[PDB]
Amino acid sequence: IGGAVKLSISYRNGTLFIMVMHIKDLVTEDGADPNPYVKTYLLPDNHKTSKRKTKISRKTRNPTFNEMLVYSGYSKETLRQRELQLSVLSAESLRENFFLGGVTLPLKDFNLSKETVKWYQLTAA
Repeated sequence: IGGAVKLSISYRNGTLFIMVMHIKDLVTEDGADPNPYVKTYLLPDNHKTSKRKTKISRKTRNPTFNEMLVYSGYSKETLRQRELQLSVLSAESLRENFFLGGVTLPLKDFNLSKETVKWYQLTAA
């Protein structure tokens, strides 16, 4: 577990925008290059509908995604009662997908009237 993810987070027209830009310095226990993708949830997830994820970036510890994850139909009031749970996992075809690191971000901490671009350190459980 290690590394850091750069995100751009904003809100416009009743929609939350999470831009996954890139990740640096992912590590694996056995030293082989992972196949990272990013998955996010908005928690708590009453209806169990909030999974979003990026494409897989293959064979790299420093993936660039520049992908936008979109959450529609939420008011800021509701969002301030949610946390964004971000996971980085390796896509594996011959073994279980495994956890490379994550970060949980209470959305109340953001100024959702502007765009916030920032680096976040990835951690364990």
